[PDB]
Amino acid sequence: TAASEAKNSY
Amino acid sequence: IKEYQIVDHLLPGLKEEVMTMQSVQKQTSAGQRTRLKAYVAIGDHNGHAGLGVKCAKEVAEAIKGAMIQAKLAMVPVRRGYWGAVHTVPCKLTGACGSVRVRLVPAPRGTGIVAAPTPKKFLILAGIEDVFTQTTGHTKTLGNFVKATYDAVRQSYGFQTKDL
Amino acid sequence: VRVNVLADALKSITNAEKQQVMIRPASKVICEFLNVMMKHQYITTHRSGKLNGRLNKCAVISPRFNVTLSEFDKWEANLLPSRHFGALVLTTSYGILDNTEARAKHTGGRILGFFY
Amino acid sequence: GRMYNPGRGISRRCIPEDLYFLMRAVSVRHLEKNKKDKDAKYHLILIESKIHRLTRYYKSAKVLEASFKYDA
Amino acid sequence: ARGLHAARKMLAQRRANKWADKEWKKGKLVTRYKCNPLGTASHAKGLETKQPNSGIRKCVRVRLLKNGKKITAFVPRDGSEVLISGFGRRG
Amino acid sequence: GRCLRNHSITYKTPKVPYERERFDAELKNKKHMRTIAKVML
Amino acid sequence: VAHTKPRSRTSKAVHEAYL
RNA sequence: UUGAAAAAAU
RNA sequence: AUCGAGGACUACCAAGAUUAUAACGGAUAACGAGGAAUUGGGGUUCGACAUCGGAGAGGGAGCUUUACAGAUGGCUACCAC
RNA sequence: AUUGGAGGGCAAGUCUGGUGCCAGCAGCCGCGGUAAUUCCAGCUCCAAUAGUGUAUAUUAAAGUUGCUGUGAUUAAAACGCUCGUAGUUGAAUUAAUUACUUUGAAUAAAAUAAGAAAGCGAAUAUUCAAGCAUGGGACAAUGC
RNA sequence: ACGAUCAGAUACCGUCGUAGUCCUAACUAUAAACGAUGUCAACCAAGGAUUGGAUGAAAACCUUGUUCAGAACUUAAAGAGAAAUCUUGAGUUUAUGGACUUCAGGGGGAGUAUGGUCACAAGGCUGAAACUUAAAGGAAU
Repeated sequence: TAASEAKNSY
Repeated sequence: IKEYQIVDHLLPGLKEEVMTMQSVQKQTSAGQRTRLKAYVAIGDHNGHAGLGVKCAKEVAEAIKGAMIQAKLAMVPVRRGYWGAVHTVPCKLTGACGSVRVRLVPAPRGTGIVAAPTPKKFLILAGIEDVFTQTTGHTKTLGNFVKATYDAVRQSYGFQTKDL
Repeated sequence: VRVNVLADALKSITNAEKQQVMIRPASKVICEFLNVMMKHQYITTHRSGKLNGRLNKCAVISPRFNVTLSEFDKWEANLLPSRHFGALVLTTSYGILDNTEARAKHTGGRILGFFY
Repeated sequence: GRMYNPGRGISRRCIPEDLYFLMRAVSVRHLEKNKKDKDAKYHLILIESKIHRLTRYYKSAKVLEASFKYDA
Repeated sequence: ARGLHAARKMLAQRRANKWADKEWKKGKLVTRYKCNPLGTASHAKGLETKQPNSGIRKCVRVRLLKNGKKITAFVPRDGSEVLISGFGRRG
Repeated sequence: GRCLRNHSITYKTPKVPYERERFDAELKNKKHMRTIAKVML
Repeated sequence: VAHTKPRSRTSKAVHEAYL
């Protein structure tokens, strides 16, 4: 779940 | 090879070239403490090249210690073919300081298309055909040869298809 | 924003091989780019689902310049380490190929990228 | 990232009208009593540009007939 | 811009940036016909040193036939209508 | 153009005017196909 | 299935319509 | 607490 | 009217044409092309001047003759010689 | 047989007479303030040679104009900041034109390259930007 | 404006004092307006701590784990750079091409002249050339 990887540069 | 005589043992008759003598100075209370720094290049003309630097008070003494360092700094030069040994096997660049010297494989006929300084070292290494492009302050001789030396120093690291 | 999946993919591969690698968006060009890179041996989710010491550097070329057959010599001379090692990747009228068969299929077209 | 703010949130559902809801435009055009609220005025422009970007999009999708023009 | 269809900007971008070139601009704007005493010509018939060097430079002032402007000209050698032709440095 | 008859140069002076490694080697006076080979290779 | 006419003849349009 | 200056080139 | 299409022109009708993908306007020590110089690739600069096309005969303008000229080593008038 | 040069760049004298920051030389670094490798002379040798100096301009050098290919903390150089039109760039996915791509047609000579400078039948190939015909539809743009 | 100090002191030191310092309304639109570092997107070594979450453990607050967003900090034998330094980029660039905008071309003359335009004004924005000169400048010893 996209949340599971949701709890960064360029 | 922590000793300079061993390269003189397995590589006899190393044809010698003093690239340049460069006088440095150290300002002190009395005045300037000047020493002469000499860049020398060694190496038989069959894929072995060496560059060493030493600085001392006497011209003769500095050169003698300079050949030692060039002898200690021994590297193999990988030669190859352009289309069909005379030239580098691929495109290599030597990353000195502001100087960046790039080697491009050249056909059988063309000589060393390069500045006088990297030419004398590229002749020593045993290459006869090469294309070179420079990027930086090439009037700095010491960084010029080091950029040249570095370019061939990495020729035996690029794992090509045949390797 | 993500403009080119191919550009992102190949940069992900190079940084890993410099240091298996993962590519999150998969397209019709990303995968069949690899089939060229695999037949040279260089390489061993409902939402466009998601290395052996040989790859040196693989990169894409920004806007895909139409390549004539006569123009092949200029591109290889620029982007290839030697005359025996690298490989271009071309998208042509007969699929995504490289400079070998596209020279043999007798066609030109746009250029995707390369790999040493 | 966010359209106007520099925040980059990734709050999402994970599967195993909107133009109407932005006229927020009326609910702040509040500016009558608070004429000195420059924060509200700057944010009013941002919401309006969201409408025109959505207005332009729906017309080319033929959702809205191309006579639509939101006013005050 | 780098895209395949952005040939208008880079062509336009280069034209603007060329004007920054001191050498290139001098050869296109109108000063070689009004500010150059020699114009675009090679020769021109007509009628103390810096700090660490001491002495006197013998020189000459010349009025040109065509323009009429007055210019200062050096004499070539030791103990040395006049034809004047620049110096080592151009302009 | 100026003349219908053709003409050519039969020599080219070196780029560097003074170099000792060339003065000795060259020493009445001091007055093509390799690339042609190259293009087909 | 034609060479690649409207979107009413295209494959996933007709092969769904066929379906 | 006050305390300014050192003719030109080697 | 023209050798002939056409605002080329005349009368009536309409409000239209171009423009940021640079219109309109300004500068050139600008006749254009085939080409030349120099170049690793890419390019930069020049091309009045051999050959092709254009335009001119001190400046405009108006004509004659003829199959072809707005001819000028033909004419007419003005300006300047 | 000349032209320029002999401190460096850059090949060539740490030879002899005067001049004394003067005359002067020096494209730049600079040399000359009385013992000048640079001035004015004399000798010698250095490069090229019936040619060689000087000035101006084109090109290369110049990756110091950057498509290939530049830089933007501190050397010159990120608009004080956001919105926004034109422009440019725009995720994956499907078994009519245009762009793209392959072949041809057609394409003044001279010239370029090519089968002592010259001269005269080269398949001589060009020579792009367009335009015509054609096999292909992978990457693309335009509505359906 | 005074009193000092001083060679003088038209300044720093002390005292007094108009404009201003405050609010309203309308103008001005510039700062070392700086992180001297444009915006957006992918990838990239090792750590402790921190601001708001949610999900477990532990009885709202504190202690622990997990996964995001945010301001940072520590180490680097690596990568980059001229170096100082940068590392969540100033890395993935001669092995040179992810998308777009803006700016620069030795130092002065000069942000000056002329012209245009905005403001009541001070001024802002756009902005040369003549001529002059072998350095000006950066980071480190």
